[PDB]
Amino acid sequence: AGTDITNQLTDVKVTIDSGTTVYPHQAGYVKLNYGFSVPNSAVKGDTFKITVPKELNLNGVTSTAKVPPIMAGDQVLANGVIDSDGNVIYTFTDYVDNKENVTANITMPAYIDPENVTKTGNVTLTTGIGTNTASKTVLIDYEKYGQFHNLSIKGTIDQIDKTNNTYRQTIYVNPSGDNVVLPALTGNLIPNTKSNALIDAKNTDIKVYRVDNANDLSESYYVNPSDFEDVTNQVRISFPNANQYKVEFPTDDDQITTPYIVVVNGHIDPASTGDLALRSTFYGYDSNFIWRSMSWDNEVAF
Amino acid sequence: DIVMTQSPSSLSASVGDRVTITCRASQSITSYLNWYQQKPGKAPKLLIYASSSLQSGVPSRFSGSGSGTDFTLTISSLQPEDFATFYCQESYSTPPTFGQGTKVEIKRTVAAPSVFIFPPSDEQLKSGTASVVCLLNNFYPREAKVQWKVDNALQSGNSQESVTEQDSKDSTYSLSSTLTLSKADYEKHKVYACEVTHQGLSSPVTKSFNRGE
Amino acid sequence: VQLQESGPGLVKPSETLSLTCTVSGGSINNSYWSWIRQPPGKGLEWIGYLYSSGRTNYTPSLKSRVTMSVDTSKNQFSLKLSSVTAADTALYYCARTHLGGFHYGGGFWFDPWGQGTLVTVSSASTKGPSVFPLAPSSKSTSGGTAALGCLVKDYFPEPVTVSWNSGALTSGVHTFPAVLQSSGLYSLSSVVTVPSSSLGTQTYICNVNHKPSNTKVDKKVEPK
Repeated sequence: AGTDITNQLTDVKVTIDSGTTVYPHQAGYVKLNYGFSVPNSAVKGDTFKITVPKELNLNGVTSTAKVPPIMAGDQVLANGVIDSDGNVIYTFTDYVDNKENVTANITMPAYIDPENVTKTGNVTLTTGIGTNTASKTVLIDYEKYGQFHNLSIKGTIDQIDKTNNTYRQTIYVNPSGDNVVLPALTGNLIPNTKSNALIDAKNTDIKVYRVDNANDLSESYYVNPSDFEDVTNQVRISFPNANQYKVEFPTDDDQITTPYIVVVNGHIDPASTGDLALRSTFYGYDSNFIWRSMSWDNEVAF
Repeated sequence: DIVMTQSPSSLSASVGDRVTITCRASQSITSYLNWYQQKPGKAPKLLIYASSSLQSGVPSRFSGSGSGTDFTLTISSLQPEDFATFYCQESYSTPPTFGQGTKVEIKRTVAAPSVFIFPPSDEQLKSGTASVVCLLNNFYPREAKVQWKVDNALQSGNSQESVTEQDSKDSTYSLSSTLTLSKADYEKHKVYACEVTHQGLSSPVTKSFNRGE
Repeated sequence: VQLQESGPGLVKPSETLSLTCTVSGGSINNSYWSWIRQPPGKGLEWIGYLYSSGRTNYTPSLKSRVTMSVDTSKNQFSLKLSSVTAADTALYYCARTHLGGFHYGGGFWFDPWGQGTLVTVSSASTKGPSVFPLAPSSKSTSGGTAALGCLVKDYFPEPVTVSWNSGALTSGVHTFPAVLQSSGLYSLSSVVTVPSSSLGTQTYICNVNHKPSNTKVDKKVEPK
């Protein structure tokens, strides 16, 4: 009944707009742009496909993606969904019925997929409509964890669900593989901010994994738990202050020598108009019994 | 490993007086400052840790305060048994710097020495030497002079003396002086005398024995 | 928890000082331990720490001469100091080392301490003391008190300990600092003041121990 009219589009212009480098953990994105002329024969229910590469997703830090409708003035020309291959299928409305000379433009942001692109390095991104494609080689740079003397830490936020008011934060503690004596981690709101995070025994769930080979760690902060050793039951998780958690890492010799992954599944306050603004602080001694801390801030604008 | 300056090097105060000892770090050391008390002939003992925490069993007249660069140990009411050298210790980093120490002396009323004398033992004489001992017991203040005489001959350069540390109960000193002679010389003379000068005496006190008698 | 240091009290220059710290009334495990020293009449100098697992840290100025080790089965840890000179003559203490950690926001302290053991660096040979009585008499009596004692003469090196009546007599005891004679040997007196009336009815014995030479003497002191 409906026809795939991809091949009948004309004047198809596809561009990937970015700089030389994309920094996913800075919430960097590329802009995907598509312009085309629609055939006069097009009717309601006709479709076309945008091919999106496996290196990209359309959701970014959010759990689900919503494809923007293609507009003709203040009317909807086409509605889009993401199929199971990650490609976008647009279906034309009755706007095209009894119209000629119809043209369209649509732009949407796209994000580097952390499961598909686990490491820093060049990737060639290709997108298209039919055999009309665009390609661009870009450096994907996840940059490095923070370090202060023998203390290292970094975290990233993903899986923000604004319907169910949830978020995920993945933290690497001691990714440098230093010796840290009497380590502790706290998770907090960033000072001098209206932050929408609810951190407490009800709202926060924490899993901890020991990393026996640091080469197994993704630079993208994609984590498959089965790759690591779940040690949740051997750490001590508490909530000593309002909107703060603490994790202690007791060991038989009072130090750690390996990285740990801390996976926080938390909640957002729907009453807040603030941003999701989190501070992770790692504490410990070095071998000269100097007590230090270092913090890592993650912030997602709402 | 931070440079520390402890003050003062010594102090003397009466029982019941308030005493302050200070420590200054050359850079900020947050709360990382401990205080130790070292009594005569004993190891140091922890009194205060982490600037202000009192060790269990330590009297509450001892308190610690301060942060950053400047720390104070306070004794609200000095007691006789507090006699000691106190040391601060920074714990910013290893190696930890100990302060130079403060010797706390207790001021009390004048006490005069009781003077006792001991001839050499027959056992010692057999081995060919004679030691004559003069004891000054339980005096204050510490300054005292002992003068040995043998048949009214002033002895110079053939005696040695030492003094105890301030007693933990009565805050007095005691002093022992030993005169050394050969057996042959000891047996040539009769009157052995030690003469003691001290503030608590009205004039020099002689204490003597006659060899044999 | 009690700590006790042990080891030779005399070491020759250029050789190695070895000490052991024995923990009793508790376990050495899962804790840090330090050595700290004090030259006679001077201040305190931290030498290094050991964790019971075996990890260590030594003060930079001594690192090239220091070894610390632990035997957790014996509840003991040790210090070795090489290339010794007279500058290493000191009282050596062991001490438990506590870390403040998160609760205290950092820091560390030493508690408890051992008794301390004196090590003297010298080429001279050890010599045990002779012990002579300071017998009480009318010349050592006044105001209801009599004085008696023991003269501990001609020993090397320091120290000597003196107790009275195997430690039953402590009141009125004065053990004086040793004096160094021109012979290079030390001499010390220990005295006790007792009720004058007790001279006839009570036995007084001084217990002398010169550990460096394994010389112990118990000397009864009788009135003259």
